Parts: sequence; structure tokens; C-alpha cells
Amino acid sequence: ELIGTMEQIFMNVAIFEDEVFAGVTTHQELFPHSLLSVIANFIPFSDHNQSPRNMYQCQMGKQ
Amino acid sequence: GGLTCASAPQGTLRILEGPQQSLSGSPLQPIPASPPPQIPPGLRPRFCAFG
Repeated sequence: ELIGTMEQIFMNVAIFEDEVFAGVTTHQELFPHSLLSVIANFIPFSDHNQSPRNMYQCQMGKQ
Repeated sequence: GGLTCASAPQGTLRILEGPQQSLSGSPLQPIPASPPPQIPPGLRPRFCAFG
């Protein structure tokens, strides 16, 4: 399915499987890194760096 | 010979067309979960010391 910004507030969307439940979890996300941008998906292991550093990497990959 | 108001209706029927729910199967993903990165079998050292 395709959901919108206002339609997403009234529905449960698991990220990983085994997070899906029976009554809860109406939907599920395609990939776990769907939340991140195209450039933020080019940073390696962004999960183990602090966040203000992934914001500087995004701005430094464009210079 | 004209039209006059008749007795008030005693009830109302509202019709709509509706289909039903299937069983909950919840088939989340073709190849599901985040499959883990892993070791290539055997591998072997690709480097040796001198001497």
C-alpha cells in the first residue's frame, strides 16, 4: 500500500518482523532503513555514530 | 383530484452493498526480517610474514 502523512497517524506500522502482532500492526515498513534519506543511506554504520555527526556527514558529503 | 399528504411512514430502510473480511494471515515479507551479514566459508589467510 501507499500511505500519506495524515493517514499514517491512525495505523501501526512495524519495522522489523517479530515486531508484528495480531491485532496491532495493521501495516509493516518495506525496509528497516526506509526512514533515512538517499544521502543518509550512503553513510556507513550510521547506527553506531552519535546523531549530530550524521548531520555533519550529510552536509560534508555535498562539499 | 389533487395530491394530498398520506400517512407518515412507519419505518425506513437504508441499503448499502458490503463485502466481508478474510482470515488474518499477516504475511509480512517475501524474504522476511533483516537477514544477517555472514562469514564466507573457509576464507583462508591471504597474507604471510617474511622469513
